[PDB]
Amino acid sequence: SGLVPDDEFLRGKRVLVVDDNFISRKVATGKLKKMGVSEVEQCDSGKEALRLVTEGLTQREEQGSVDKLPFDYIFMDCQMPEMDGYEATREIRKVEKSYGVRTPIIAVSGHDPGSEEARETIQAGMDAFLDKSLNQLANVIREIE
Ligand SMILES: [Mg+2]
Repeated sequence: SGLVPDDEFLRGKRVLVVDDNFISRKVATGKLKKMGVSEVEQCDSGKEALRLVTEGLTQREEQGSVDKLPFDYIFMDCQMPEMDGYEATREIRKVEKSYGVRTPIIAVSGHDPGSEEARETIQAGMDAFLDKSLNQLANVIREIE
């Protein structure tokens, strides 16, 4: 848990889980479901998250959707081959400019960040940081809200 400078807890929410590890992804997904999340989407890479976010935002804009964000929260694995979570977050924030929106993006890591990673968390534009146990998932969301 930290911010970056029960079975209905997330009812009504739509979440994207982005993780290169299939078991991690399945574990994040099930924890979110046990919180009453209405919709979890999963993908296995930074480039796929970017695609799903860029399409979802264009769609809702074109349709004049009441909700403009395709996902209420994104859980973004930090270390991934090719496009890591910092780079994906960064590009999503570039894409969101045109729309005047901002999706809550939560960095997920199996260790505490070092100073280089910490610097990246902020420059990428992440809102928060969580350990992969997801023990603090709810406090962080309360904190972001
Ligand atoms: Mg990883």
